[PDB]
Amino acid sequence: TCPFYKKIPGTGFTVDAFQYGVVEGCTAYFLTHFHSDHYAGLSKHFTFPVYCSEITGNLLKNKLHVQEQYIHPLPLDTECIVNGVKVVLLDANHCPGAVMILFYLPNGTVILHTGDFRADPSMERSLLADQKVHMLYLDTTYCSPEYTFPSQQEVIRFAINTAFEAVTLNPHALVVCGTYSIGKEKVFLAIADVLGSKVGMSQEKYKTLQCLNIPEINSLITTDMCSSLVHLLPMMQINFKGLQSHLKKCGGKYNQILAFRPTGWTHSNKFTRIADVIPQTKGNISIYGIPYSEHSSYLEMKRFVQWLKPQKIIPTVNVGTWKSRSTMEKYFREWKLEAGY
Ligand code: NI
Repeated sequence: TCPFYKKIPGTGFTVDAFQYGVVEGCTAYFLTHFHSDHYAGLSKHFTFPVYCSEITGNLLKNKLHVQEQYIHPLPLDTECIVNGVKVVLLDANHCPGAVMILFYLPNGTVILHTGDFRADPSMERSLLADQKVHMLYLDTTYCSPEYTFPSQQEVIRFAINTAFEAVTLNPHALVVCGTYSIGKEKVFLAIADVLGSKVGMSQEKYKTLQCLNIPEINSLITTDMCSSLVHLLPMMQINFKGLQSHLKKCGGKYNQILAFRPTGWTHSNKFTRIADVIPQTKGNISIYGIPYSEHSSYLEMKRFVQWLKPQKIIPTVNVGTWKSRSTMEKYFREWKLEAGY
């Protein structure tokens, strides 16, 4: 049955609640982004109204074959009316098409659901600045002070310089990047751009990327692997065995692989700076784990909530254990006492 933290009080609305069958009293189903833990349950047989971004609507239509008449895409940063309630969709700084949703309840309560997000000071200048929020449904993925990670910009600088160096030293090296969902496209696109190559990938992945409105994408991606020296493979194939096999398939065009695994966090963060990151190497294969996150660090999360000053916080992640929930509630009290709301 549907958890309480997916239900918006005083409305007929749910958020990211497609795996519970017909939810009692739900008149409109919102989808924050196209990740499987959130969309699980949608298909061509869904016949309730789904409200989402344009990009998410493209992916529903083309990848899951949801019928167009049930997809209701909304423009960002625009006041819209849904079943009698004003809503706004804001950029979540997550994966392409990912949104936060502001709901303006008829009784005067204002609710922000972040979906999945990476908090940023840029958010302090959207339509959030203009009114008070009473309740915050918060992505608490990394809600503990051990979770520090560098900016996206520093991580991409490290990747570009590493790949450019390796291929300049050996023009017969192949670069491989792992993927399992949309998100983190900057990793493989920035590398291809510095090498003057397109990114080669499966037809299924190319189709997924064509749904995303990324400008000049026909310019950076391709299904012709033979013309490309940056290849995208499933994340599960980013290991020594999987990569030895791929290299066999390239028919002696290449004699070395440098591969990247963009992870969220890994405990090498508590000790090591990005500058200090080293690969695992075996033979002519090296694998770098890089801490490219599309969720808030602890400090970014803290800053956002201390700026927003909500009256109540409802966590949406790590809610399944009493020790996690207690930990989070303790941090929320600290933040409130330190900031004075
Ligand atoms: Ni997500």
